Amino acid sequence: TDWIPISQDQRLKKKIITAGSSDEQPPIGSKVSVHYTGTLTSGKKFDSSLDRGQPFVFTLGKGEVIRGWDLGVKSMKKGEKSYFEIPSDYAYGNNAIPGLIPANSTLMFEIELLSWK
Repeated sequence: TDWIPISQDQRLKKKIITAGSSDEQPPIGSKVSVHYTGTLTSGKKFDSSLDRGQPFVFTLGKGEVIRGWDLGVKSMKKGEKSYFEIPSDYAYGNNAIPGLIPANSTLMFEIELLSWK
């Protein structure tokens, strides 16, 4: 698709790669399971759960992941695979994550919402 804005300022946005298996979206408090691939805006991959083969699990809306993931995954339907542009103020801000993410990074993510409970 073309870019779909998620945040009010439209700077957090996604393109749907694969439409979901249903129209269901996860409520806050859901323990969601996702597969993801993270890249810098150069296209350089820094992390992927597919390399490990284990989905990543977090509780939606708790603020225990970056804001762009809480907002972005809330926008997803069950089974959806989408591509997100996540500005630094929706990610790690001015922080570096040593060995992973340079300071002040826009992050790109492919995220597949596998399931939740």
